[PDB]
Amino acid sequence: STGSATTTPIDSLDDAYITPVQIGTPAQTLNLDFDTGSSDLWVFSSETTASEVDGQTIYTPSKSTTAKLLSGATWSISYGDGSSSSGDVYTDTVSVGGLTVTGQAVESAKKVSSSFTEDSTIDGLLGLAFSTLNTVSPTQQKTFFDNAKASLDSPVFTADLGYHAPGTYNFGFIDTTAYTGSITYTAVSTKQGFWEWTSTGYAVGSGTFKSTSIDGIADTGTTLLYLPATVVSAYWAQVSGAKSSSSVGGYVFPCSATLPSFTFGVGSARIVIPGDYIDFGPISTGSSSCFGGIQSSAGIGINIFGDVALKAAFVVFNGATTPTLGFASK
Repeated sequence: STGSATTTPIDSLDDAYITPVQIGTPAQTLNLDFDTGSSDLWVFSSETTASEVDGQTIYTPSKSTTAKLLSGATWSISYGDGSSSSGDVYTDTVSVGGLTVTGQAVESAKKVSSSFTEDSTIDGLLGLAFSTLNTVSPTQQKTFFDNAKASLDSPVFTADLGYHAPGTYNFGFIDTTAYTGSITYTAVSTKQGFWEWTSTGYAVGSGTFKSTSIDGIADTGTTLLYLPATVVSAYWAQVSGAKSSSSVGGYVFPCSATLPSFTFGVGSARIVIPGDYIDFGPISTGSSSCFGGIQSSAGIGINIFGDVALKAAFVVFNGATTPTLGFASK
């Protein structure tokens, strides 16, 4: 089997992407944030504290003839941005772009933090990291990909995120028309439960490539590119007027600037992030100070290849017995 679904930016900055997901019988379609940095599929629901729902589409398990309470199971998660959610668990039928999993754990939110409430466009998350990170207790549950894997034509999914435009998540096949040149594959460590890999270096604009190992995670659920302070300083030093602002919470730059590209290494290959991808617009409405899309990972404890990086590539998440990651230009 295979699946193919379009993923759409939630706003004009590409702050996140949503992908329609069919849950239950008859189908209830929710727009979920596919997140290769976590491993819970959770949804706004009829069980969510009413004051914490503001415009989201909810899953109502009592209206699904295939929903079954997973007795005793609870979940609770906190994300790297400080947001959180928790609740109980159902199993139900879940389909993504034509690919169907029966018995998928669907984590129903009873509580969500303000960040989720305030984002009307995201109805929940669909985790695509390794199932070892799944928070369901006392019986850990598998991700959608893990459940689908054996049935897939090939045990892979691909992320093809658009810049200011829709893109695609494919399951079970590699669309050879979706990228240019060849795909370069690189080793993955699953020890922390992430799609963790080592970039071979970077360049700033037309500058020379610096060969240096950068350990990081491929994370579709993180907006920006978080890299070591040395790397990030080298980038923003090429932008007149750019500075790190403690009050704003990162590097800002004059909105009048033209940003240089940023290149990262995948083995001997190179992925180029155009400068425009690194512009996240005014820090506040009407400001001439703009927020940068490359930020320091210092104090996160891990480097994160988020959407800013991944949207410059066609990315293969290879879930074979020994997982790997592939990157192609597009």
